[PDB]
Amino acid sequence: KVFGRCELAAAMKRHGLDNYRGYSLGNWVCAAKFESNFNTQATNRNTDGSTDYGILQINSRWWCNDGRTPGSRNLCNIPCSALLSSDITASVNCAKKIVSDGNGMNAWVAWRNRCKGTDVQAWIRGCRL
Ligand code: NA
Repeated sequence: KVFGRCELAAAMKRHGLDNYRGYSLGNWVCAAKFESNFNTQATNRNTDGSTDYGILQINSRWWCNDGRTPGSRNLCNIPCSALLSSDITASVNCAKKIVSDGNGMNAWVAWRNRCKGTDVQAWIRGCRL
């Protein structure tokens, strides 16, 4: 499923992400924009055998199990296929676990490079939240 920007903003707010661990809602929408272009089916297969899954491109080396990544952990304790759903709930719950560590949203390189330090509120501007 390909969310609209404002549709995803509303859904992330309803899933409790506004100011979660200090990151305002627009951070999360911006991260989804540059990780997956709001596509819950997005995948990115890396040549180390790991894969990034879903709207927030959550990687199978650390966070989810896909059974195809050697030496991997499953720290969100979920199958990676749960990250491909039209319901963003599993991606959001794993995202909350990832962002609660020392590096915060720096775990998302796209967020680090295209969002951090910018006026991220622009990503929720005009959305009737
Ligand atoms: Na894994």
